[PDB]
Amino acid sequence: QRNEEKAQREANKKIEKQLQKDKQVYRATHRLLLLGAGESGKSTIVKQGIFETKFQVDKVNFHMFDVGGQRDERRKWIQCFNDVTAIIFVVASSSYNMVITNRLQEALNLFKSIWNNRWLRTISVILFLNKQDLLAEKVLAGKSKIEDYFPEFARYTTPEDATPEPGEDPRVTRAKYFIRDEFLRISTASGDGRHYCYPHFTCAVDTENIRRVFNDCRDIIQRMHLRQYELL
Amino acid sequence: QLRQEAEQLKNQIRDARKACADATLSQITNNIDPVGRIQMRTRRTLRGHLAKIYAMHWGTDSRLLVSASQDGKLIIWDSYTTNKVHAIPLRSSWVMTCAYAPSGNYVACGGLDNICSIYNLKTVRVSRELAGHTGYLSCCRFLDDNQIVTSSGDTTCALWDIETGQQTTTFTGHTGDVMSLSLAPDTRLFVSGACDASAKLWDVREGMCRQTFTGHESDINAICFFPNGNAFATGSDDATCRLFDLRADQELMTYSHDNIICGITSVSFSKSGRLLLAGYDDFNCNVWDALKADRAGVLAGHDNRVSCLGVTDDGMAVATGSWDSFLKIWN
Amino acid sequence: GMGIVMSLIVLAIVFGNVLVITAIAKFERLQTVTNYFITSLACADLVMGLAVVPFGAAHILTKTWTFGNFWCEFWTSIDVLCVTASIETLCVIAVDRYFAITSPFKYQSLLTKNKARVIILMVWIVSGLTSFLPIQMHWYRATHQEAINCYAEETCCDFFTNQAYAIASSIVSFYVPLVIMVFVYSRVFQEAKRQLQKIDKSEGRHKALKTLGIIMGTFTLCWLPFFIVNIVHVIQDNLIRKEVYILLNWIGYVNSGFNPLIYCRSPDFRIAFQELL
Amino acid sequence: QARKLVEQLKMEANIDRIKVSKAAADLMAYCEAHAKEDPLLTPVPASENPFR
Ligand SMILES: CN[C@@H]1CCc2c(ccc(O)c2O)[C@H]1O
Repeated sequence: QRNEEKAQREANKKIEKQLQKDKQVYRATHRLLLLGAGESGKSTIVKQGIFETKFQVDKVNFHMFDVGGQRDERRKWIQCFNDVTAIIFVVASSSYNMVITNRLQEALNLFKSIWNNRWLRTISVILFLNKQDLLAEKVLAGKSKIEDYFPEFARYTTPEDATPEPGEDPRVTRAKYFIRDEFLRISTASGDGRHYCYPHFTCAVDTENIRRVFNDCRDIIQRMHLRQYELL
Repeated sequence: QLRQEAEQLKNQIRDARKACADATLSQITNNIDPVGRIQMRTRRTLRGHLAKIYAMHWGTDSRLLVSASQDGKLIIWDSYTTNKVHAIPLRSSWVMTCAYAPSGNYVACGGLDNICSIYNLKTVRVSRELAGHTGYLSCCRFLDDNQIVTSSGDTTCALWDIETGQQTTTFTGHTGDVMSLSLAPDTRLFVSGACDASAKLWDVREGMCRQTFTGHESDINAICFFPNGNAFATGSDDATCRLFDLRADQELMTYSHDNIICGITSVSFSKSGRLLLAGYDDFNCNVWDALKADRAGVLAGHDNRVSCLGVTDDGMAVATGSWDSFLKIWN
Repeated sequence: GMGIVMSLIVLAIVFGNVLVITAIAKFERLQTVTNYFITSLACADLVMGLAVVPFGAAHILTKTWTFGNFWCEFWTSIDVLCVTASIETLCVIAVDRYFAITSPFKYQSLLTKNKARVIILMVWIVSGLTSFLPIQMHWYRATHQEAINCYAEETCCDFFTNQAYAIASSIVSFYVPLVIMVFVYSRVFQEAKRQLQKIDKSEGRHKALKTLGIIMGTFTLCWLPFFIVNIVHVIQDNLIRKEVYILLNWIGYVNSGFNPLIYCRSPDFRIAFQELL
Repeated sequence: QARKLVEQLKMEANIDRIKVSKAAADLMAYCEAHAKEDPLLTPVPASENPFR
């Protein structure tokens, strides 16, 4: 029976070597989860039952696992994405008046549910507010005001410390910053420094989204390391 | 009209189950002697998984066990010698279930890909990829080398034919995402618990739901079947484990304590059915006396939450797999 | 009087280091790339508290080295080895933190347990080469009459060293690790401040200073005063008296006991200590 | 879809069910009869134990 034991030990050694190689490969890559709404525009972002996209930037491998279908209000599978580097959230900021409760309020509720999750008490969320151009068109020219669908907009004023675009209107900047603050309040209330939210204003034509995700992942890992050593 | 009839039928079921309650299980069982303190020490620790483990399944020989993790690998261990017999890479990194065929030739896995993959060990290529589930798979079991039962997140359980690769029959009428599944020793019946509190009993051959039990309050994360074949214990997220009886049609006992508030992820029974071993989200397992609902011991060797738990067919060993990627075999 | 405090120091050093080592060894969750360096540092401090400090206390109190000349040379070599190993392990931990913070994407590839073992072994081999090789081969032997009288007699032992060996040992042990640690910690402070400014700019609606202050202040206030006078007594023969030299050496020794209190404080280590005790 | 639910409830309405006392007695008898061959309940002797 010694020969069988020796052969099994040799097989174990080969499997262990393969496991070490695969461990290097696995630790090299970073995992991201795309959890936008169906209308928000996940297709536009992913263009640049489960869909996996492997994109690398600056010799760093990123894997974005976006769940397809599975249109269930209850999300039991979300506990699987407990070790992802970040959760990429895509929200349509131009849907403040669409009903198919409003779409923006549904996105707010979804973001609050993701933030206040026991398993996701450490995972940071990268926020993309897509369809900026449509939001600008609706706020500027449209006769439907965000105040009617969001009563708190009446008392809201634009922040003193802000970064308006080089060619951008005042009222639309007010609307954009209000929509950003709506998510930022939920971000700031619960998490006590373990995870943060990175709100980015994305347009359909913007191609720098990959760079934004790379920078946000770098900041996330830097902040995690700093908090681990009590430097932040 | 139809709703009123359904309400009347539900009231009739409640009244009929009330009339069968001759005496509580605790009243009968309090006379028999207690099990006493049970101490279990980790005999073997299996290392080699990178990410969290969800599922395990002891082989029929009680020597080989297969474990599934988010690494995209399906490692088959040898529990006696702590040696990895096989390490099967998987197409999809996300898996949530695994199974070991009774013959030992076949191994299955599944996850968020909605596809059940069946592997042929003795030949590690993919024997068949089973598609047809709308949602993620949660648990798989083997009836024989040709029939497999999968429970998915589309609120439907299905029975497949491996050679044909088609759903022979589909179990529908379930209102929640099925999370766990277990088979009877005679393989004639099986049970399934879902996100909705109700846990149903099915008939494999006919394909209809014979009975329904709704004692719980939260998601039914785990289910196990009593060795006698006339009972089954379910673990939910409300920090309660309950023992149901097929013949009585209602629960017999409730395993819970005020100290523990976390949900139960995995449950299993000992060979004699006296000890109900249940995993917990509070980082360690608990051993419950199934007869008196008195805890007999703990299994506090794990660092992360316990996602799977099993007992050998011979009953010699208990293996628990946690999210810390370490399989620990207790005895 | 002096015996009580030195005994307490020995007990504290040994107790802290053994707690750290057994917490790392017993619990699998505590085994990490940084924790391997922590274990190496704890081992250095433990061998310090076992051999270096009790023998020095006995030499001070008894006023005579009852042990043989070979044992005296061995004690001196072990002292140098332990000091330099501890300081270089602190430098390596600082470098590991700097690489983890500054380059987070490549930190996983740069640091590996197999590679961490190489780093620890290289540190200990450097410590051995700088401590055992010159002392055992008697290359640190001085030339003046006082050193000859002290080393010829086996009853008494005092540290008399060459200018070359003293300067080389000081540079290898403290000053180079001091420079490396100051640079890397100034950098990590800069990233901490930049991240704090970024958070303030994003969420308009101290800790790094305190942490780095403790980490650098204890090390500097423990070892810099000793190494300044170590250089000075060579530079000027009559500048530094023996009592001041020994007092500063023991002040540097106390750093070994203080070190776990600053390097092993964390929720995981606290939980492990509670479980053990 | 209510017709399917009411039909299923009617199918589940009429099953011959035994009293809880009989079922509990059967479970107790099964636990007592097979208690001897339970390595977990009664620790196996160190000899012939596969793991230790
Ligand atoms: C006997 N005391 C020794 C003498 C010189 C010396 C010490 C520590 C570290 C060094 O690098 C040294 O060169 C002291 O602990």
